[PDB]
Amino acid sequence: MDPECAQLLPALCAVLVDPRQPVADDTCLEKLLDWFKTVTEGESSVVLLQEHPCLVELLSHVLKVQDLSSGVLSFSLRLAGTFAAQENCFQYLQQGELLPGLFGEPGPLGRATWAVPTVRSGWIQGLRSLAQHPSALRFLADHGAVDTIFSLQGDSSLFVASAASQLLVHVLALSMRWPACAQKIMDHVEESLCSAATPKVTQALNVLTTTFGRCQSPWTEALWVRLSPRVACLLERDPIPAAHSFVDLLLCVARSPVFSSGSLWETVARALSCLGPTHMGPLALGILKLEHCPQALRTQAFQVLLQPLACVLKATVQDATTVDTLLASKSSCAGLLCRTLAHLEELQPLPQRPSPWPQASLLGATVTVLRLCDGSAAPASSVGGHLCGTLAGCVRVQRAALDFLGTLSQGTGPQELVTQALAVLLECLESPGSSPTVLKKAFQATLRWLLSSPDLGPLIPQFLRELFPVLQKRLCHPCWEVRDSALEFLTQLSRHWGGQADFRCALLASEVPQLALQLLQDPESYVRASAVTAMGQLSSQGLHAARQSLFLELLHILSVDSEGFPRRAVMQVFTEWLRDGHDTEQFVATVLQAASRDLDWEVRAQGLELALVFLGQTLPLTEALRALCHVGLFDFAFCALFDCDRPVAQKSCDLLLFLRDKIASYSQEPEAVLAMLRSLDLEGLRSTLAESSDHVEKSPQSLLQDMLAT
Amino acid sequence: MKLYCLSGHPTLPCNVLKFKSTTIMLDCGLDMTSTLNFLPLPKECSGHVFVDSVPEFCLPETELIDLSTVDVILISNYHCMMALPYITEHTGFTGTVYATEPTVQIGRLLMEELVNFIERVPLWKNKDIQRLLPSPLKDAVEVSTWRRCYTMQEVNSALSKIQLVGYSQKIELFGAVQVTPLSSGYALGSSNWIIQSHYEKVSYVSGSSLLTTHPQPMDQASLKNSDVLVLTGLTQIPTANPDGMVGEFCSNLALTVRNGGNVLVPCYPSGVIYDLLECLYQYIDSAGLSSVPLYFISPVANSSLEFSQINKLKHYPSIHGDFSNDFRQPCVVFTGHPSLRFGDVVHFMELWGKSSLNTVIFTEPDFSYLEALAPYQPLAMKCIYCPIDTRLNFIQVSKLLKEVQPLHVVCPEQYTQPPPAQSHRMDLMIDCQPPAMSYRRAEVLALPFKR
Amino acid sequence: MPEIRVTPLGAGQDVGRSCILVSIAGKNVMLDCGMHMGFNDDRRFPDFSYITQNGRLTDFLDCVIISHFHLDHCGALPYFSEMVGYDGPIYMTHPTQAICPILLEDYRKIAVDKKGEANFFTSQMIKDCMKKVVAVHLHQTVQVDDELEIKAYYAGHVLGAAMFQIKVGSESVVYTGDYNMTPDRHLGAAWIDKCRPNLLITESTYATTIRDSKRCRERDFLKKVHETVERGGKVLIPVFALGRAQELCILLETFWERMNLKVPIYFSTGLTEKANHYYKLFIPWNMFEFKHIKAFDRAFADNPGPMVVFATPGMLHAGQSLQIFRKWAGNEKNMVIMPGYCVQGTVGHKILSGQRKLEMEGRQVLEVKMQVEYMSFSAHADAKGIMQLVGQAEPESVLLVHGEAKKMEFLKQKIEQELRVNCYMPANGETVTLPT
Amino acid sequence: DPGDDWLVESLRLYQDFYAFDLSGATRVLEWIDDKGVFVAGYESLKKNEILHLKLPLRLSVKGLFPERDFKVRHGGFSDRSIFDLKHVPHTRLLVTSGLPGCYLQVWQVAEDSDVIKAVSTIAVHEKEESLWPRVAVFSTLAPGVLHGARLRSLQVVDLESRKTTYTSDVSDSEELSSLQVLDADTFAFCCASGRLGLVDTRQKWAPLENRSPGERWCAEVGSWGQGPGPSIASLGSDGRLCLLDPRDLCHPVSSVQCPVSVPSPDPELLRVTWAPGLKNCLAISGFDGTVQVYDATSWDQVEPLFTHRGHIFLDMDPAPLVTTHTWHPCRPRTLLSATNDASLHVWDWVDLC
Ligand SMILES: [Zn+2]
Repeated sequence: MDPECAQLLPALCAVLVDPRQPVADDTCLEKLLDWFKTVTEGESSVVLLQEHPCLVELLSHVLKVQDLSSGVLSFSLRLAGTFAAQENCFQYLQQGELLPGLFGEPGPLGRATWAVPTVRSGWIQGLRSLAQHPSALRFLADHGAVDTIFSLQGDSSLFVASAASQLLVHVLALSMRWPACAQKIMDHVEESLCSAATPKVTQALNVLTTTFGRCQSPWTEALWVRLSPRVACLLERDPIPAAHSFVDLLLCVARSPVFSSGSLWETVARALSCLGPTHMGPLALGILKLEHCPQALRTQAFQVLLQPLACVLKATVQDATTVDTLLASKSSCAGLLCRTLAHLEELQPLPQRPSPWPQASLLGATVTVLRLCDGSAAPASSVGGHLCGTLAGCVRVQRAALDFLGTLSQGTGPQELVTQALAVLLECLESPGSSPTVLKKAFQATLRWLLSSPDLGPLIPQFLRELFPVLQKRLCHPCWEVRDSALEFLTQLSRHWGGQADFRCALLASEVPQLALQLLQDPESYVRASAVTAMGQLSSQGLHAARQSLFLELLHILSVDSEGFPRRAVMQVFTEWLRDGHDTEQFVATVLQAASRDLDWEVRAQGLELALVFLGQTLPLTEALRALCHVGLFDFAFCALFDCDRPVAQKSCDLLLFLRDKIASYSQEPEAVLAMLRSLDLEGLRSTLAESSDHVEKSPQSLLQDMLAT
Repeated sequence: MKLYCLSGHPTLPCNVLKFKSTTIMLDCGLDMTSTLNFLPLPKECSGHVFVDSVPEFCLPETELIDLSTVDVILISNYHCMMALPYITEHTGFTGTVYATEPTVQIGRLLMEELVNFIERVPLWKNKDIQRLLPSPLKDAVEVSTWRRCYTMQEVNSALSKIQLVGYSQKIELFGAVQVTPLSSGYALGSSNWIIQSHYEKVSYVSGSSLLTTHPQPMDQASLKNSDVLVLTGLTQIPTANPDGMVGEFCSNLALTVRNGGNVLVPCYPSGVIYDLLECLYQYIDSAGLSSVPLYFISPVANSSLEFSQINKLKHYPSIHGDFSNDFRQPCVVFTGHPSLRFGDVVHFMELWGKSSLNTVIFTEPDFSYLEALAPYQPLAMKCIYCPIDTRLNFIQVSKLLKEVQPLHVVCPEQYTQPPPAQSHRMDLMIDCQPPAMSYRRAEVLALPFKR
Repeated sequence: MPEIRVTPLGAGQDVGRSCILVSIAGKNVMLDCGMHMGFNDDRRFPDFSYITQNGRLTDFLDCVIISHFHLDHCGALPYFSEMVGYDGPIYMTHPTQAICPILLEDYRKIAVDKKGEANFFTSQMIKDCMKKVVAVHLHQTVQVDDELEIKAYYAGHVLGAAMFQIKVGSESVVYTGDYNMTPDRHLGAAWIDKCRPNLLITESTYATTIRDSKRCRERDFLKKVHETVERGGKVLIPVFALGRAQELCILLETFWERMNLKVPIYFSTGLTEKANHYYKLFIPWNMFEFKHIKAFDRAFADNPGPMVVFATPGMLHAGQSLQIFRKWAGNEKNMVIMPGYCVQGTVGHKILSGQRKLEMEGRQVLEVKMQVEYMSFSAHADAKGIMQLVGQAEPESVLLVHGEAKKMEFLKQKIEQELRVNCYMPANGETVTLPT
Repeated sequence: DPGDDWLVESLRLYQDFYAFDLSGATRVLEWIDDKGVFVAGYESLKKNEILHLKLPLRLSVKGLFPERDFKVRHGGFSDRSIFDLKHVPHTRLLVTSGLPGCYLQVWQVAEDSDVIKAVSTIAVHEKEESLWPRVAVFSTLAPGVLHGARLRSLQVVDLESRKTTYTSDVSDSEELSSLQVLDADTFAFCCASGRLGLVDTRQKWAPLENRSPGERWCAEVGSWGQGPGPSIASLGSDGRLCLLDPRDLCHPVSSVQCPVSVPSPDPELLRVTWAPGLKNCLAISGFDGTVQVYDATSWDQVEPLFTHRGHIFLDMDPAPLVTTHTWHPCRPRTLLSATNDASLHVWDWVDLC
């Protein structure tokens, strides 16, 4: 432990069990148990009870006071658990009938505390904490606890039920490395898999899911050989047994070449054929994400994945349960299409996706569903018309389709596809009736589609001169979300295509720069910040609407502004301009003068970074230091050093270190200021500052002092 | 029992229900769209035949049923009363007309604005001469029963006879035929109606809404138990969401203003302008755009804003006067009659209609902007379409049909079939169970649910 | 056919966290995604593993709903929206949407000081999580997913709280955040018409406490502050960025005007003028700009003379207040006043119970002689409030999360024997099911 | 708004001040001990929730506690409007009474829950139920209920075996207005006309009474076991208070008029108490939204040493009167006052002299 908590442990053991004290805390008890684990995980445990033989008194009180509090029983139980995890201690804690008592009827199992979930959770967590060596298996088998776990694995506290199932899995994985314990467990499991209720089969399938896939010994192989009949016969009840832990079990069994030694794939095919149009999707995607599979199976998987988009592309001018679901209602159709598009989106960036991989048909289906959602489709049957109806003005389908059509952008192909995609995206950008989330997604998609084409080509400048009016109408939307989205889109564009003739022509031709420049005074702070960054970027390229009278504007926002976001965005812009090599002495002087009095912890940091960039640009060292002192870095440095925040002092220590390195390598006279920079122990300083801000308050000594103070 | 349909326009109906004895009239409506055929009030307009004369207004059918023997004339909202003078004067009608308070106030405002725009400002209707006249002059219909603009005396004489009715009150007649109005959230004081009797209860919806709740919301509950539900006034555009179109309005306005031009907005002096201005104030405070003067120019502005109560918007009576003193540039001028057939908006257009920094912005779902703008081309002013129709779409119609589910339903012709343009969107129709019945102009309908 | 299910995650006698997963006929909804300070690893955020055992959350859920802006009802939003993955709507109110980034940025500073960023967001994730937020107006009724219609209300207790109603036609739930019924002199009180919902998921933090009216609280605050000022010796109030600071500022202004004092009152980061906008929102929910409340700096925080000081690292976490209170420690005249619940693991929770001999960096040691005071200005409803609200709503059932588990032994019996309507009390995970 | 002005006056006047707003109007107070207090609504048409409430942690300090408010310790329901209550020493048993009900309920305090069970009833020959009897416990080796509505009904019975041990058996038909257990050998009372009386138990009924030569006189005896010092206070509905001596009760000692703003409307809401921590300090209450405190020895119409008026400003409407007040046995100068408008204040006052 330590030579300090010894003086406190008996006081704590006395104040914990006292009945008249205030009910002990919860944060304190959990951090106390964390410290107890940190102690009795690196060393023995019997020495800790021969050196401070007072905790055993508490563990005895647990079954003597008969009136403890529901919330300290849990602490003592988990403490017994984390202690009784070594053989010598697992027996040194039984001399007096304590552990059989602690968990048996002589414990909280027999009182009127088996109704508050904290005690159940503490009991299960303690049991799991001790059960690691075979003596624990002897106890868990003979005295009888496993039936208690079978009783708890039906409870109404998902924490308790899940912890109990994990405990069953851990007991089995300990035992079988068929003995009686694992035999009883598997018998109960295979019995439960035969019931006609949801909770029984759900918990059984969860035990199996956690068993397989987690441990890969050959006995699991024979276990699956034995258990496959029941799983394979589950697929005959009309309300399939919860149909989700089933899919998870299949998909977790499948990802092991060990179980390729041939009755699984038949079950997977039967599942893909029978499961409902809500779990068939996840199973199909989990199969398609698998390296090894019979190609007929992956074929059927991709087919039952693509089914809805194919049915959509069928009945629009350009198979029973899918069309039934699409025509069922609005919720079913929206959920099905959203799930299918999300699946296809996840399936793509993997290299194990099917070859070939349709790029044109998929793009056409996405554009058709996006038009349907907009309202500019062209039906070709009754189902097409009713689908255009049930998708008119949906938002989840539009978000999903926009994200998909944004993901189909690194697939290189003919120009027809890029033209189709940009056409539909521009028709979605200019549409009264586009929620702000749809517009943000569509800006991202448009950007990713523009930047992924084969000096700007024969088709782009027309699109840029078609776009910029829409980007201009969006810079005034009555929702700061869309203003910010359009400003950051302009920034991304003008950063990727800054030095191109056609883009600069089409930009300076239109009226985007002066709108961005007027946006520096919009009320909401986020729009101001984004406009500041966009103007900094558009400036560093030379696309104004001299830059001097822009500077002052930004400088003003740094000097007197209510919020903080514009200030740190301005400081970022200034650091950018200076790192760019883009009159400098007074620049740095006024920027440090405007940053040395800001009440943020980010602006001072960016100012220190700017000082670092300028220092790098400085280092004839006499003129260099003369400039570095006329700017006034000494005041900023030595005043931010002894600060009240950790990051600022840390960055200042970094800067002082850098400076001392350079100046001592080169060596008023720099000698005296070097002696000054040496005067303070920057090494011990950075050691102190590189700490966590609770190196004095998290210390378990302070935790104990706290818990005994009350 | 019997039903005559003396007009066909969807938003501006005229429905004559005929009981055993009582003969109730519903929503005396004026169809100003015919007025789109003439010239402005400062030939082959871009190749279309236009009858350059005094603007005219299509009166509904009258010859079908003697207009004196009608008994009572209800009113749903101000949009369905601009034809009241003719019906209450030119034929000798004698019964009473019930309405609500803000309905008659706003109808007063609009009638006064129209008579001002016709009074301040000081040959092709033949059978064969039209059937040989170029299109779309021949595209008109029933060019015989038209009438010239009414006079202020008729306006006041008609306002004499209108009796105010509070919300959800009840009224009786000769026979035990109660009638009762229920608010419908459309405007400041809309009213659907119920005509109950001994054994033949009837409801009548007309242009309701389920959006912003600051008016008295629709009472979709009190309409249950109905037996024959006449229905009118659905949305005029098939597919749009008023919030999207308000976003479009504000976005185009701010794009044009920030550029260095002026913005023109045709609109009624009262009506949509409340929604427009509330959302535009929200925008001004949201997107930081300010330091622009919102001139509102209508000879009935003062009472309009004073009633909107019961310093950005600067309201004037006309242009000649205080305007040439405060008229800055840029500006946002809400003005004009929306049909662009008469008013100061003609002056504003002819002044601004040559540059390309300015912009007109239509917002009226009734007047189709294409033909309404055609007599002005060539036009270098960027025109825009932005309908704002907060009426019932078809989804809400199906939902409320479910939530009420009367025996039958009676609707116009254009509601049991998709719009003529979009026939593939086969959701836009009254899919009610059982399927509903329909009519058209001069159709004598009879649902003999005599039991 | 359907059943309303309610599953607490994290919450339930663990008032720190908060998350309630409602499951109406075919729609899942999550209310009040919350954090938990004190810990230093992934234990803080809730256990999102009992939701993700399906398709991604974007398909499972329909809409998150954040009651108010406290770091225990919205703290784990950027972690739930970016890392775990959820691309959907998050219905807030306006002031909550305007305040949340600041609080989340402050806690980011705190957790970056403590080196606690194993799974922790960054300012870009907070931005990408605020972009999804879709604000609602009070009594405005929005229509999610074409069949799940939600509508806010007014509760109080903070500038921006609410009480949401979720309607799916035949059923409906009413979630009540930290509400309030006594019309105190800051915000107001709640309101709801008799929707007779199928449930009412209230809180039971103060169910068995009779709380004093705020008059005596403010009186004792003013008494302590004034008595320590007139004597000579400075007061120190550690406060987060938003929350208490604005209200204590308004109170001190209104009292020092009434009594014509001169001593300076400082608040470091002066963005309360921006507060104009959402103080504008108080008319939905110039007009007052300060004469004595100046700005701050490290320069004259040490010269003598009576003084009040508002610093902003939190509950005496690392940062400004730690250094200030470090310099002001050895003086019996000064005092510190904590307007909040200091959680374990900070100097505030070491002083606020016993210990008066701190330990500075290294082997160093700090003494404490200044007075220490704890003043709870939080405004939750209580027994009277809970019962009045339940009566004012006429609910067909009641559920009690965000509260302990023994006080229910009388609260539930009272509710039942008073309304003859059933009441429930799930624990941290117990699904509560009920048929329509 | 006068509220802030009264608050700045209080800033100088009081020392501590807590203003709780109870659920229902209470008119009964009695400490189980110095850790909590009992209350009980008195409304007629609805149930009444007897509550046991934990005192604020701040008041009983001897650190700086987080909370400063009542916590509900134990709840219980009833159908009769409780008008009196007590506590048996060392037990968890409350004898109660109220209108209606011709039987003194006896409640047992639960241990492992926050409920309160009714466990016994005490049956009485009470035919006239429009006058409710007084109740009291004894601090004896055997818990002795002593109670009654009339002098003939004043009886001593034990707890368990229902064995009526003692009774006056006098002939009078008088309905007294005050009763008090003083010690295990004698007690006292006062009639509804001013007829005080110190009565004994180890002998037959031995009425040592000062005679009153219809404004009700509520009375209370001062400190027992002190020696000299007149220690019997009694106040009428006219503002006439009177102090008499224990050892010579016939001769009055200090009979004066407290300068009350108005003769009390109902003498049933009048009360007087002594200061169990100080000497000769006595408190009066029950005439208006105020409560008054005086010292006695400085009189041999006087000024009120302290006046509390909190219930008039924080809550103008029909007169909210203090329906009951109560001292604290440990803190020298703290009072607890309950108002008919569902409020309860606990306040100390500055040691001005
Ligand atoms: Zn809160």
